[PDB]
Amino acid sequence: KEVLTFEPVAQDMTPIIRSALKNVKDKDLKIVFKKGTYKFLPEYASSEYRRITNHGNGLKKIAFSLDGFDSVEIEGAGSEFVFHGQIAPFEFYNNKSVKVSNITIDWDIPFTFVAEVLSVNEKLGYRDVRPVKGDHQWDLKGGKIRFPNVDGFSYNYLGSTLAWDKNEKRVVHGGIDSKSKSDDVEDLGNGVLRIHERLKDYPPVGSLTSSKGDRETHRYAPAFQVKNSKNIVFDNVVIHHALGMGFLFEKSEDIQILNSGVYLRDGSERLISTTADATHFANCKGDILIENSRFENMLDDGANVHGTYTIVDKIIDSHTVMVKFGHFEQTGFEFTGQDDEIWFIHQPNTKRESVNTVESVNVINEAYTQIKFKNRLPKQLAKGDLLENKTWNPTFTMRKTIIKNHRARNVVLKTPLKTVIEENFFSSMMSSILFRGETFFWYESGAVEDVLIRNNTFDYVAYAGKPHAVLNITPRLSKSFNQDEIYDRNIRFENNTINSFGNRIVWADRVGGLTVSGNTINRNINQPVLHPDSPLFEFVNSENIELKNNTYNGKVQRVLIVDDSSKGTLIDDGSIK
Amino acid sequence: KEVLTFEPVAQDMTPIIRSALKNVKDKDLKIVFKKGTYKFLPEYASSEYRRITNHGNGLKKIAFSLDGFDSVEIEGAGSEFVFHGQIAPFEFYNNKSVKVSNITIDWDIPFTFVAEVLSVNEKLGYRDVRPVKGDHQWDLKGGKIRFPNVDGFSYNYLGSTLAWDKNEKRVVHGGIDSKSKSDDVEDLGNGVLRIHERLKDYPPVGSLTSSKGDRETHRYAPAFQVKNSKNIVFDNVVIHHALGMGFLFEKSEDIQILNSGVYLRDGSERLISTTADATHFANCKGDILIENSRFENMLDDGANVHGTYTIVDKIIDSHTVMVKFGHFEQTGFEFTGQDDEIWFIHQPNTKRESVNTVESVNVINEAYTQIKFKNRLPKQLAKGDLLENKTWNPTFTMRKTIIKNHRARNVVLKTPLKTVIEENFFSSMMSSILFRGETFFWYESGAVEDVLIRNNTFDYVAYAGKPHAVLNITPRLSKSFNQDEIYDRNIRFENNTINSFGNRIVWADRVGGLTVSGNTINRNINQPVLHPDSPLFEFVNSENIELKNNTYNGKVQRVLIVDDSSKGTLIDDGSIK
Ligand SMILES: O=S(=O)(O)OC[C@H]1O[C@@H](O)[C@H](O)[C@@H](O)[C@H]1O
Ligand SMILES: O=S(=O)(O)OC[C@H]1O[C@@H](O)[C@H](O)[C@@H](O)[C@H]1O
Ligand SMILES: O=S(=O)(O)OC[C@H]1O[C@@H](O)[C@H](O)[C@@H](O)[C@H]1O
Ligand SMILES: O=S(=O)(O)OC[C@H]1O[C@@H](O)[C@H](O)[C@@H](O)[C@H]1O
Ligand SMILES: O=S(=O)(O)OC[C@H]1O[C@H](O)[C@H](O)[C@@H](O)[C@H]1O
Ligand SMILES: O=S(=O)(O)OC[C@H]1O[C@H](O)[C@H](O)[C@@H](O)[C@H]1O
Ligand SMILES: [Ca+2]
Ligand SMILES: [Ca+2]
Ligand SMILES: [Cl-]
Ligand SMILES: [Cl-]
Ligand SMILES: [Cl-]
Ligand SMILES: [Cl-]
Ligand SMILES: [Cl-]
Ligand SMILES: [Cl-]
Ligand SMILES: [Cl-]
Ligand SMILES: [Cl-]
Ligand SMILES: [Cl-]
Repeated sequence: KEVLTFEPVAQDMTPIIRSALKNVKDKDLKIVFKKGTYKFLPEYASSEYRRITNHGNGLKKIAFSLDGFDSVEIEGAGSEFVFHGQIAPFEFYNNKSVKVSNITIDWDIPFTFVAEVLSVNEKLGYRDVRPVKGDHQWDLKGGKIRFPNVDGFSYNYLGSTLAWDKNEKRVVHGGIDSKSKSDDVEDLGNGVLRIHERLKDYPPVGSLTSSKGDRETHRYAPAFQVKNSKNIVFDNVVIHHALGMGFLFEKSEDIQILNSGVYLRDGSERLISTTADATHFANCKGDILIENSRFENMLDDGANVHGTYTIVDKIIDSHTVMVKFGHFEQTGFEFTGQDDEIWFIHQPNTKRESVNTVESVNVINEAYTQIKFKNRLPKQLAKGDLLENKTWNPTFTMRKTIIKNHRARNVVLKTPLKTVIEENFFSSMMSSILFRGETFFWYESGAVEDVLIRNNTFDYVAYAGKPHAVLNITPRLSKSFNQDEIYDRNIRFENNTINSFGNRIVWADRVGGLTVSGNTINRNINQPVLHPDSPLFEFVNSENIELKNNTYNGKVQRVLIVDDSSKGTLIDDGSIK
Repeated sequence: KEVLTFEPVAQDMTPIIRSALKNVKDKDLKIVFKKGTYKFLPEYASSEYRRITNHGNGLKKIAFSLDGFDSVEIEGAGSEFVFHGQIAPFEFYNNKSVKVSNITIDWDIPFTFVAEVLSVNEKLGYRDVRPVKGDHQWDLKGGKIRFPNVDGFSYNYLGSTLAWDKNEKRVVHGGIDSKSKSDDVEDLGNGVLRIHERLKDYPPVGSLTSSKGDRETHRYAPAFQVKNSKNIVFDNVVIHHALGMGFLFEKSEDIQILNSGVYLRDGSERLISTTADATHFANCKGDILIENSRFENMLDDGANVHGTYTIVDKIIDSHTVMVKFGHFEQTGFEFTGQDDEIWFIHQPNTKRESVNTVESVNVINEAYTQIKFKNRLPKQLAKGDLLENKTWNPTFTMRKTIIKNHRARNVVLKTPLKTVIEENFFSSMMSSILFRGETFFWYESGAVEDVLIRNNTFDYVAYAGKPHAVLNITPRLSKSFNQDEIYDRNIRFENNTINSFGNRIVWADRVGGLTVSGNTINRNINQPVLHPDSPLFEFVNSENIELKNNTYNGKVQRVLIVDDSSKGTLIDDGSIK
């Protein structure tokens, strides 16, 4: 067992870490840092071609690459790690045990453009904005904005842009994503820019807008990528920025994120923490626990636990099928391997039909995978059918955790195994708890079968411009499949408190077995309804729904919309009427 | 020794080759095709991250990847291989012997946009063009041209654009490169498009323009990439298209290109053959022979034999130095290795100062290489000095070859070893025989020391809109170095015939030992002089130049310009007065 110790010796710690990690030989490593501030530049970092699910693949500069250990552990002792430019801070591949603790991650210059809206001229199609300085960086050239200008890198456009409350640093009431692609930007002097372009949705005067650049390059790497690993514990790890997601796990098992978080630095002038998901779990297995953590100000969801749907491309022989990934940021994924159990899904029926066990895999390229199964394939397997990995699904628990003031859904749940969401505090621009099995664009699997959402506080939820709900069960399945079959099952939503401004509470589509019980809804938020006459509850194409012992306080609101087939099995004790 | 034989079995030969080549196990392989037309798609091709000098690195789809053979041979028996989309047709890595023969290479849809210029409006900034159809592909979407729209790929803009003579399929007289970046293209009906943008140089009406797309993605891969191989023979191999160079060799030894070529298919509607260099030799050694070949209609040089200049970044210790690549398409190059001899060049002096021998190499990333030498480094080695690889330089012979009707220089010569250019037919838009050691942008090495250019025919040379010459000796060295030191040496230009229209014959800068003798210049080409009062010969900052027994026939032309220091050692027998 090797033990490496480090101190803040050089202005760029990357070469020192790079050299030490290269000479490691033992399969058990522990790295200790003396409490201090360490800066890492990518210039002299190791570079490898990497495959990163739900990010862009490519050549990456990597600061910490820990591959193949029996156990590897990083003790930050409260240090702060400052990164620079396009770099992947941490990669843990192929480790039988991983622990990182007591560390703060941040960048020296964020990959964002943040500006206060001074005025909007919709008639002439421009807006005037004052860019936030702090440690943001940008300039003008060619009549357009360039940012962040780090190591010679600049985005082409501001890209997808969102309006935030300047004081609360949360998304504005009614906020809608707006794509900025302006070729015409003037310096008006005194630090004011005039951005010429017509927008479908302009930002409100006085708000701060965020921009994270071009869709095709701004998912560079998460702060942590864990691949093919086991027994992973993050403890007192705080992320202030990343060029992608915060904690990303692929094909890994038994994960704990404890007393950790993704949020803004107290007193800073930052608006965005991670530019994508705070936490993300792609085809993991074993157990996942998020406890005592805090996720704020990301530009995407707080958590997404899900697997991959691959698409049957052709049948090779009686035991061998070739599948394809469906979304461009899934290519390069390690879908399966020897001894995995796999579900077959046959058009046009959305359900898991049968199970088989993988004998071997021939990865053809990053898009196509040839899988040979131990048992004969189903006779009805056809091109366009789906494979879902059955082995690589986790149990999932989130408790005593805060998720608020960010862009997107708080919690996105797609595992078929036991899921517990309890004793959390939630506040979400979009839906708070969202279910979306997806075979249309994202190809993310996860018809659920056992989910308990209880004793949480939902405060200020679903204030986006587009319609959302506190609990939103909404699969989006390819038109090659029937659109009215039961998908998710056995969801319980018990004893939560919802502070509301008139938003939807539950929207359920194709759920079989949904209990909404013991909840208190407090219409006590002074903000305007953005979708008039939205019911508290709406159910379409579902079965065995029960409303029980809920309470509504405040100005009246439409309670129920239910279609005829769901009404047939709706138990409703009239708790709210 | 394995022998694989194939026949035109399926619409897509890629899977059959992929599977067969994956199961080869002997170190001696021969692949035989029955004479026919074979088509290869990238969809199911193997994908690997590849490093390709003077191209862009990244994930490549690869049809033939032959790695590590004692001997590998491909016998095409006159077959035609048709490729499709973004694919690398052939890769030969780490092979002790390579032979390819009797094969024609082409694409089903070229990655070019070609159009006849119908009208130009310089006041309003537009041009009307009719796209050539043939097997070109393109459309309009978002108000601009998309091409080639193959497997979902399209360039952003037309990119680097050049005008050609419709009937000769060569660059127009006075042709100049023009960047096309037009956001506004409309269909005027009748197969005519209007391209809105202001150009510094407009194409002439009646000319065909070629466009090859965005600078940053159009160097995808050469038709052939040969890396770390030796004893390589191409014989009767013809290339009609590639997404890059035709024959590219890196760190390879003893190469012959015999009875081969890069040119347009007779009777086709193509204008461009390869979108980059026909042949290219990056830090090869041993001998290179090009004989009885034919290179036409490329969008870059016919041949460039050259090495790499790396830049000293850091002195690590008494024996170890870290260098950096200078041009962005050189990163990932394999600069050196154990037992290589290396030249050191110390600012501000351009000359090779001392030699050392490499003990080991520690590749840090694609930009930075750490080199440990067997002997102590020079005391005066400093950041910004250069290393040149001394071992990896070849002898070079081109004979009985035709190079004409393409964009750029015919032959670019940067090896220090014996070079012979004889009995060829050259016609060139730019300079025909060009010398450019380059430590400013391209970082390409070789001050030459022994070059013989004799018994060639130069017919219609240097008709570009910018000034060039039949023989052009023009280093381009960083301002960190003295700008008036002798660089190239011992160049002889003997017994050639030049049909001229008034162009320069010799422009020489910083040569020591130049002989121009026995040449016949016939002013017999009916084309306008574009650079008036250009002398036949011009020498600056050179030594030991001799004009001897030359003859000029036709309308009078200024003969000589020479600075005072070159005049001091110029021998001129007045044969051209
Ligand atoms: O993101 S991954 O592609 O899985 O990275 C792991 C791989 O990195 C690649 O760059 C290497 O060439 C492979 O040997 C392998 O180690
Ligand atoms: O990550 S994004 O760039 O916003 O993805 C864009 C996509 O969003 C999806 O919800 C739509 O179904 C797609 O048709 C596409 O518009
Ligand atoms: O262009 S090169 O980088 O030299 O290619 C050779 C390499 O390809 C990479 O994709 C592999 O991970 C390496 O194992 C090696 O095979
Ligand atoms: O082939 S290209 O890469 O588009 O050429 C662009 C380059 O041309 C060179 O001659 C210039 O000196 C460089 O400064 C650079 O602009
Ligand atoms: O189908 S979903 O509506 O849940 O969207 C899936 C999508 O959610 C987030 O945008 C992530 O950043 C993406 O990588 C992807 O997981
Ligand atoms: O310094 S030079 O003027 O000879 O230019 C070097 C340059 O020449 C061609 O453009 C090649 O395609 C490039 O890869 C590069 O070799
Ligand atoms: Ca990816
Ligand atoms: Ca390259
Ligand atoms: Cl190292
Ligand atoms: Cl900077
Ligand atoms: Cl920010
Ligand atoms: Cl692929
Ligand atoms: Cl219904
Ligand atoms: Cl295969
Ligand atoms: Cl196509
Ligand atoms: Cl063409
Ligand atoms: Cl690099």
